[PDB]
Amino acid sequence: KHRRAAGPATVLAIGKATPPTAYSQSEYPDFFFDITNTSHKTELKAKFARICKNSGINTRYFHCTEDILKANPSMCTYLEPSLDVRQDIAIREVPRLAEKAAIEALAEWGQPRDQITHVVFATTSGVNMPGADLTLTRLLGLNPNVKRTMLYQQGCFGGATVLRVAKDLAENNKGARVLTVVSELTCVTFRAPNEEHLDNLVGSAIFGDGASVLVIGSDPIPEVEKPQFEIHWSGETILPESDGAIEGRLTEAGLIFHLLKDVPGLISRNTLPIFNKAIEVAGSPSWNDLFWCVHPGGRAILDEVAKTLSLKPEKLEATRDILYNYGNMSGASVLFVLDQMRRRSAEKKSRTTGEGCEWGLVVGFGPGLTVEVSVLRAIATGH
Amino acid sequence: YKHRRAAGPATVLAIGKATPPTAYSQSEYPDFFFDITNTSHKTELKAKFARICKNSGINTRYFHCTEDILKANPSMCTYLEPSLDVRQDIAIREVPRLAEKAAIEALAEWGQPRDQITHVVFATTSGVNMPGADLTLTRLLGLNPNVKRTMLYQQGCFGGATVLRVAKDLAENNKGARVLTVVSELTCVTFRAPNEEHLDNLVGSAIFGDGASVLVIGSDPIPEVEKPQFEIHWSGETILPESDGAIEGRLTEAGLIFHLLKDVPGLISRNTLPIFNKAIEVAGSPSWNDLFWCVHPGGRAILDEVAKTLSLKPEKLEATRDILYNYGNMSGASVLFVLDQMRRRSAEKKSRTTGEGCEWGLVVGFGPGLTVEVSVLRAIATGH
Repeated sequence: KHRRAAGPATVLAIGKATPPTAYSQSEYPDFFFDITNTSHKTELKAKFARICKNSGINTRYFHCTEDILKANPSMCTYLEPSLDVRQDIAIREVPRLAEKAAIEALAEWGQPRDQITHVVFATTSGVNMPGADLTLTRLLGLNPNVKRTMLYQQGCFGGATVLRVAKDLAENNKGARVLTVVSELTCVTFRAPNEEHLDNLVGSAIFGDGASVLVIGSDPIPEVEKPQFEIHWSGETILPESDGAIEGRLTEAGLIFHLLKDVPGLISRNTLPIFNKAIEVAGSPSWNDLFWCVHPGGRAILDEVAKTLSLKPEKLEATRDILYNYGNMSGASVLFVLDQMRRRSAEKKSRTTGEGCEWGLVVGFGPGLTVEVSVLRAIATGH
Repeated sequence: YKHRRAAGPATVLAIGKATPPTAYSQSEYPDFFFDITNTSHKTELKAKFARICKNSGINTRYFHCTEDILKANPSMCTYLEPSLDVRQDIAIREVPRLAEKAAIEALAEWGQPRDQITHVVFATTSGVNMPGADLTLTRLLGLNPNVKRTMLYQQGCFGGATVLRVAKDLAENNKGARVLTVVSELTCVTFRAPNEEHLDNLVGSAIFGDGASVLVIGSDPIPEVEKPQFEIHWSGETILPESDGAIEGRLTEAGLIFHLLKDVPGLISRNTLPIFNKAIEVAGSPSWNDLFWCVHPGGRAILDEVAKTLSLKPEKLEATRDILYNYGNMSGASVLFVLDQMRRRSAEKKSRTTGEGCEWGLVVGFGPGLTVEVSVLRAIATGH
């Protein structure tokens, strides 16, 4: 009577959404220091400007516009009490941004909403009871019986996480269709620049708002449903020597990231084992024969990953595309990358959804120094 | 395909529990509580709290935040003063530590090497941190750094039922997988001075206590070496009709506050029959009194309403009330304590199954969104 699915969990649709208001990175330091009332801190502003100009970012999207920010002035200070107003905005907007991306994902998938059986929802911005997962269930009018997995305060590796979570949901339940969600806003982290914490200058320069939604299921219906990628393996690891490397603390002033180690370095030195464990399911191809969906944590980390593995510059283009066009959207970013990977393959008429490569890796990293990896099989395009 | 599934139903192989050391007798609590919060002059308020305590079905609760902790963090002893940061500091450190104690007991009952744990599921409602309590627990126990972790923050009173659902698919879809299934709760995020303006906090203050429980769940248990306690055959949940905003839990600069806006005891056992009837289909739809029952001990009244609605024998909800009596409402952990108490009562009485003689049973959690969570369990023959 309990029946399992037959095949691997398959990505059947990918939808995305951002807040409407776009911010050009070149104009951002001006905007930022003006609205936070810190433009008199000349040498701080020259540091942010150089971080911005080297971020590999062209455009970011923010729900919290100048009107929203001036209506909540505590968010425009450095560390004055502000949690309550950041919470009010995030609890309301995080599931609504998800709804928009979901609408698109549900449309591409093309099946009735009542065949969605599970919901997985990850976010790093705000926490509430009931969760964003339940609210999203109401907004979309999903079946009241959906089995929900709500992942609060998940972190930048959250996009890889929901793939791992959805994998087992899809594979262990015949006919299960999983609405797989990551929705991130910067309203819990946004704050005035300050000398006492120069690592916030990076976060302020790279983080933007975004959400992505997938439909994942095993045993896709031929002709009716359209496979994009198959998840063949998910795993994670806690990196060696990485205790306290990134701390994320939710305080009365909102969410603050405290760093105490070499993270760009730590990541490039220690991902070789889990990477090697992962690709084994793929018959261990070489690094340049894999397609790559890496969390665009920063242009520098990407640069380090490429040098460590001697990647051809073409390998991380889909990843850099997202970084360029959207910035670092925390957990959602790598799911945007996955969308971009299939789109690039459509534009170029590649032989697979992995721009011609047969296998690829989805890679997230974040607190604890957690590295999350899924191994994906690309789907033949017919071109 | 090449990925290897397990063959049989997810099975509970061990159940451990832990509480803070300091016990608080319910009969003495209003004196303690109104003194420590400096509200002992609010005579009729204290009289109202006292009557709730004496009727709560609760004898003892455990708290990590003792007098010393509370007087060293005085903001927590007010009503709505800024206090989140110090509640966070306490919860972030103690929640994974309390879980470790319950884990040590579950791991010893299970008796297998720690490196054979493949997954960790961790739920809590008290405090949030990056990295999560799941990672910290992993380090403390010295688990494999490659454990597949599912961290469920801000989960709510149905969190105990949730982790069963979450571990079920992990265990069943992965051959040899062993799931360390954890719920850990402290009340330090909710504790605050009683006040007239919010009388519903007077209830939480009378019933919420501290606790953690930890299970080992796996499919395909090894004969003789591992000892099955219960099989999970079906997990599901539903959002109750017209139950929008019945219980809101808000995390603020003053910590965690709940806001009720409906009759939840009534709403709950009035709307539970559809998921209940669908649930028991897997068990061959036995009658309610032929099922064993592990219900989240939300309050003595909700338990009473469940018994009247379904016309249960007084004996049915005894394991549940045992937990409410000895431990209070420990939010998500409570129903896992109950699950443990059920196999214990069955051992003590020499029952034929780990369900006090019943073949099938229900684990029931309920909470915010007005979510009802249900797993259907098969008990195991004891050999008695």
